[PDB]
Amino acid sequence: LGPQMEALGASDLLLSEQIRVITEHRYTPDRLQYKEGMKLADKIAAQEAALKEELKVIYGDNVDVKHFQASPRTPVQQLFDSLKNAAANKERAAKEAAAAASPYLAYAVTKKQEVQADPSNIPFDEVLYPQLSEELLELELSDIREDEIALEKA
Amino acid sequence: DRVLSLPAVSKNQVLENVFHTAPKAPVEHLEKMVSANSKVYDALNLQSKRVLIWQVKPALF
Amino acid sequence: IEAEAASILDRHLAKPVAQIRKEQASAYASLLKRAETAKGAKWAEKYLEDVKAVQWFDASVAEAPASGPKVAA
Amino acid sequence: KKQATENLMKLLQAYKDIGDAKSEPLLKNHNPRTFEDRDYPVPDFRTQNLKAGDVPKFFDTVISTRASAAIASKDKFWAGRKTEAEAASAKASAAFPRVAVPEWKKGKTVSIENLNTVTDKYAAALVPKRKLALPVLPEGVKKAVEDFAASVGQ
Amino acid sequence: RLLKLWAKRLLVSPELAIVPLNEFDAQLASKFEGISPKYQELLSAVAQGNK
Repeated sequence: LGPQMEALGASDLLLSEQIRVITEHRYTPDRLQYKEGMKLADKIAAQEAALKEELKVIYGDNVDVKHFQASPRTPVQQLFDSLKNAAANKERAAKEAAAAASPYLAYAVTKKQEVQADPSNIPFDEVLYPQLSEELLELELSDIREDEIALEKA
Repeated sequence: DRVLSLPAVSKNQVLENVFHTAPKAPVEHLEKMVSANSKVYDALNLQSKRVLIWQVKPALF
Repeated sequence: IEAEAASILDRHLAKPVAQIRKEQASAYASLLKRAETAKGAKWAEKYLEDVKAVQWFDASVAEAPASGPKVAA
Repeated sequence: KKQATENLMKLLQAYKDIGDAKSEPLLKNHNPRTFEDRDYPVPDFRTQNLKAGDVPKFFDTVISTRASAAIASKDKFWAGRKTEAEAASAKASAAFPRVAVPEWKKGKTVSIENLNTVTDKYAAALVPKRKLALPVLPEGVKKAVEDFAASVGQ
Repeated sequence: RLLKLWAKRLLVSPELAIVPLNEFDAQLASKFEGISPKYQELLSAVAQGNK
């Protein structure tokens, strides 16, 4: 089994770099599912750059994106991460509104920050679209159910 | 031939058909219209430092 | 002149704004350099002296935009 | 272009009405797994005269023919969904709100109390139309609790 | 369940660990006599045990 001795989410590598060593192990490079598996590792590495990008504002540059890919932040941890930069965000907007080029732009950096510092304005896709996040779950659960039917047949 | 009982459409081909277009950000409309209305403020306000009112309707001294 | 300016504008409004700023900075800088190539000519001496008087107009308005340019009175 | 954008917004409304009339899931028709035929007669490799290295290339072309026939069946859904919405965007309403731009009259000037209420309309769309009421503890309550905790010596 | 699947297959038939999982489908053919003999004679001798 080799790389398949540990689950898809339960390694120490990032998920996109774990898909690459499962696919290099299950298939040879001439296969269709090797090509479709290394392409999936690009969609997941695209989601890991987009998760590093929207978490480096809080946790620094050594963000440890593996911890937040495996177990994302709860809505109450998304709250308490906005509140721990809200003093440095309201003071940063006040130093741009002082040095904005015109009093139109100075109101626009304190109206955008007045909306972006409120943690009730963080868009939760599960709150906005409840039927979508229950179908984005059943995309990932039906991919596991197809692996479980293949082992009940075996 | 157990692989022929698996769904032939890949996990990749789901993710490229479900997330086909990069979605439009909510703040992308703000920061594009604000930067374009900052030029409406500049040229057309009467309190801006670069107004067009003195080079369009000149003066009478 | 109304029909020339309306066709000049509608051609210019069909450009993206990044093209406009460098088409105009290329035309402004090429026309400055033609007045700086000409040394000693009276017209080029007066051309660059009016560029310094436009920049006075833009700077005198920036000091008091509800007043306009400041004239000696 | 203004009429093309009103046609596209009326089409995108007609897609949303005839999808919400059928009460269908959001990700169902964009998922090409849902157009895949799992009851297909599934060709036996033992009746196709394969040599030693030829069986994985047989498996790839049975899979890629069945993935292409599910994608091309998804395209035949959406090409038929389009004409169902192109024939209802024709008999439509077209009462859309206009883009908030600052009011500029003919020889007049733009006031900053109108450039700012336009920027209020941009930042009032940054709030999500359904949100979590994530509570920030104010200083008026988080000190009155710390007062009560410091009076009992904690 | 995948770890339990291969647990039974390698408790009964531990020689299956000598043909790798990616190079398995490249062995088959339509007839059993057409199966590639790369691992056939090695699997028969690993199956006979450690002596």
